[PDB]
Amino acid sequence: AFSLMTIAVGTDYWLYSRGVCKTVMTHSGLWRTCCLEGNFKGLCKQIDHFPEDADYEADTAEYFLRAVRASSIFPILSVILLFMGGLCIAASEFYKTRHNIILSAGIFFVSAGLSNIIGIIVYISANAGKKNSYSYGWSFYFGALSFIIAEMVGVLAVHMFIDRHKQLT
Amino acid sequence: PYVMMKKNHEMLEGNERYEGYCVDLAAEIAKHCGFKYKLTIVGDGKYGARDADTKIWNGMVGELVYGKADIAIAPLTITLVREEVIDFSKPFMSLGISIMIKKPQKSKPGVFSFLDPLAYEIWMCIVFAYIGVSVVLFLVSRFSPQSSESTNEFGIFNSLWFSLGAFMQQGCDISPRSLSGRIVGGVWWFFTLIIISSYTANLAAFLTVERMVSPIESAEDLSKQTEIAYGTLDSGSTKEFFRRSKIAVFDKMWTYMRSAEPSVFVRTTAEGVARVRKSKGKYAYLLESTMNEYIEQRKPCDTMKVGGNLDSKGYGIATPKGSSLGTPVNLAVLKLSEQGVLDKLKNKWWYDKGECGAKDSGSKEKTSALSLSNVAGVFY
Amino acid sequence: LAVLKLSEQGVLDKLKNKWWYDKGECGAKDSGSKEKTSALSLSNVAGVFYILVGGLGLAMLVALIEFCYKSRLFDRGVQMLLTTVGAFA
Amino acid sequence: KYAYLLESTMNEYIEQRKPCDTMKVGGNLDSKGYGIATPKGSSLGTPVNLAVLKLSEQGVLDKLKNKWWYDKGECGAKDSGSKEKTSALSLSNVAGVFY
Amino acid sequence: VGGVWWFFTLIIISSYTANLAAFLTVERMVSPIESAEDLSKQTEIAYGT
Amino acid sequence: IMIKKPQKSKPGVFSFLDPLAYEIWMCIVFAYIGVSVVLFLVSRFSPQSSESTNEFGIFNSLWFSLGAFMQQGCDISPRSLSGRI
Ligand SMILES: NS(=O)(=O)c1cc2c(cc1Cl)N[C@H]([C@H]1C[C@H]3C=C[C@@H]1C3)NS2(=O)=O
Ligand SMILES: N[C@@H](CCC(=O)O)C(=O)O
Repeated sequence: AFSLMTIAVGTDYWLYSRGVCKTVMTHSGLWRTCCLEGNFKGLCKQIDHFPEDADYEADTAEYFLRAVRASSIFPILSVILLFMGGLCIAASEFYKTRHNIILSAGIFFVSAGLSNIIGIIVYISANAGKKNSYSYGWSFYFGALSFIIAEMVGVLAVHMFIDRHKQLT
Repeated sequence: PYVMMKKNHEMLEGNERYEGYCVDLAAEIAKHCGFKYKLTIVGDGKYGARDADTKIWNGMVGELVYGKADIAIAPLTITLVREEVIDFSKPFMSLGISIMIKKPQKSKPGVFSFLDPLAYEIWMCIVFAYIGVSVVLFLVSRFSPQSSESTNEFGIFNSLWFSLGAFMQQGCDISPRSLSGRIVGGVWWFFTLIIISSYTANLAAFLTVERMVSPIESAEDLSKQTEIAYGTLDSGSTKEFFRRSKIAVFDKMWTYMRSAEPSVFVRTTAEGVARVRKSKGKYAYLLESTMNEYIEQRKPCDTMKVGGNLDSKGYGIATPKGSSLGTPVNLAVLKLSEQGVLDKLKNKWWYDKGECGAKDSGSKEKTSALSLSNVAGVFY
Repeated sequence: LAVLKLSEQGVLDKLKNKWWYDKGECGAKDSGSKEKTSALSLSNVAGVFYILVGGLGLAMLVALIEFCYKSRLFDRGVQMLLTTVGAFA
Repeated sequence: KYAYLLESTMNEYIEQRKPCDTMKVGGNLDSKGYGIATPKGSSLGTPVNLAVLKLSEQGVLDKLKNKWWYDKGECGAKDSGSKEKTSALSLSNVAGVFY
Repeated sequence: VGGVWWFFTLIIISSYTANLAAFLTVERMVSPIESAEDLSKQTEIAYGT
Repeated sequence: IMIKKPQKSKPGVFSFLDPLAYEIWMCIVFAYIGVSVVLFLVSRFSPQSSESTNEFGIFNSLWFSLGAFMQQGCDISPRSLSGRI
């Protein structure tokens, strides 16, 4: 689940739609949008939160949704909590018989999905608002799979911790 | 379908070459009147409306003025300006000006149309919310306190079953008992209140206004659209009908026919049929009533007749003025009307070429019972 | 007199809408003539998803702060006092 | 128990005019036309032949048709289709559920 | 079995209650006989000329 | 006067609570706290099988009333004549 997300953060075929590539189909992403089927092909441009005919002024709803989107703080927090969850798994072998790092791991794997699920929403909600017949590619389905795999680790981290304190019982 | 050549027209020659409505009509005239006929197609291709100041109406009527042809068993509008130069008989069909447009292509069938009032992103994010709440409701309900943590019935698979029971509105026998477990079950109850009622409200909306309509289906609707341009047949009486306009909406139509970018006219009605199909909903064509219903019965059924007839004119068998042959032909029109032959000949060419088979009378009712084809997905 | 003629037949009514509106290109007058029903998009309903993840954030947090409390209203004589201050306020 | 046959412009004039308690169903079985009649060989035949085509092309016969069938009779149902109103349930609407 | 039949219930009930007000207040005409062919096949009525 | 168009307004984040005005959402929560405290007070009147038979504490009566409002009922039912009202 860590390897699926770090690919999906790095790769840039999250969105296939009709858009420009230098300032018609696109290899869009969180940071670098690219292009295919054109005279240009692969001349990737770092996307910007443009105000030119966006016409948002003191819109605290629209500005905060796009500033979180331009920062992508929720998919990045979905990485940082997920690696610290993996650091707790590595600290289950070493510093053993503490038994509370197994509880501590399952919190980070579940909260990585909570960071992931709202990171899905702030990507989709900031997107619409035309880009007709858009496609979500397979980078987005990596993070969709990075949601479900990270949960079952947080599932099995709890079920080991169940057996740890049933051993203490 | 008035006169069009056979499929083996290159093999045959003479009067046996041509077929159509008028060819069947010309057979029935001489059967009752008692002559022998010979068919001559005009070299023009235009029906023969007003001349370019030359006054010899270029078309059928110029062949009637010149004495080259004896009778005109042909689609030819009985209007005032044609009456002053040649003779007409009584009409054999009644027809009006009609607007012909493209199909709306708003049909949209489906097999999984029950998943339609929410988008694909939401039905995805419901499942992500379903799994995410079910594991949080588990991870809350199973900590360190027989054992007092065994009192809870909330395993993960019971947590999968509780979150489904709240979302499907059915409820469950188990319910959370701790303060931390009633928070996760309480917010998911607020989630399934809005999301399910967004489904039940919008599925009422997709089951009231699911219909195919055209927004320009009236006369005044077509007059006001600069987006949907409109023209008619060049060198015809329909074009002459808008030259002498009277009514204010008809004068409004004559303004856009002059200031047309580009020129909206076509040389033949079928070229105007082909122009609407290439325009794909952004251009309309005004042609005849009996011509429009014949276009509906042909391939590929991508046109439709909107609105009633603008006027009520007719087609008549025409002779040049002062011809002795034509007065029993006037009786011959009244005979074929009386013995139902003009109905039966119209019953011939408008029935057998009904390859389209729609017979779209329409259902203006809005209270339609749900067919099994609407909701066959949930049975699958 | 000619202006008073034209105003009474309605020519100036006919001239003003013809030059202002018909020569103009804005079709906002017939954009509202048709109405549609669409599917709910996620941009329409996302606050309920925001409360839900915010509700799961509170749900995991209360289970954690109570658990560290156990690992490491109340006292009747003062709950009468809180009632009196409550009854006064 | 009695279905009467007559001409088309009669049946539209009956149904538009009050008490408006008949209905025009179907189309025209045989299509025919009223014609202004003159004696045979009259000098007053040929301008009559031209005068009907004058009124039809200019739109007078259309203007005469929209005038007369609207002026005399108007049953209210012919223009009441646009109005939509809501009402309460009645017990007659749901009575088999009680049964 | 219970999970799918619940999803069957949620669609069929919501398709039932979508327009239940209009189907109890239909206000439609019967239109018994028309187009002279049903007149040819239903002779309980009398004709007139 | 000439201005530029509003060009449209997006529905907000919390647009789901637009069919009811903000007076009603205050009065529903006031009806929520009002019913929950009464339903606790009705069922506990000092009749162990005495005073402990009813499950309806204050925290259960919060959970029954929010259960009854969100259309997913809970296990506990009042089981008394003044409680079932
Ligand atoms: N409705 S139609 O075009 O099929 C149609 C129209 C007409 C037909 C026959 C048909 Cl099939 N014949 C009539 C005829 C009957 C007498 C009155 C007018 C001529 C002589 N003319 S019409 O009224 O123009
Ligand atoms: N039959 C018509 C064809 C041309 C038109 O429709 O204007 C005529 O000759 O007048």
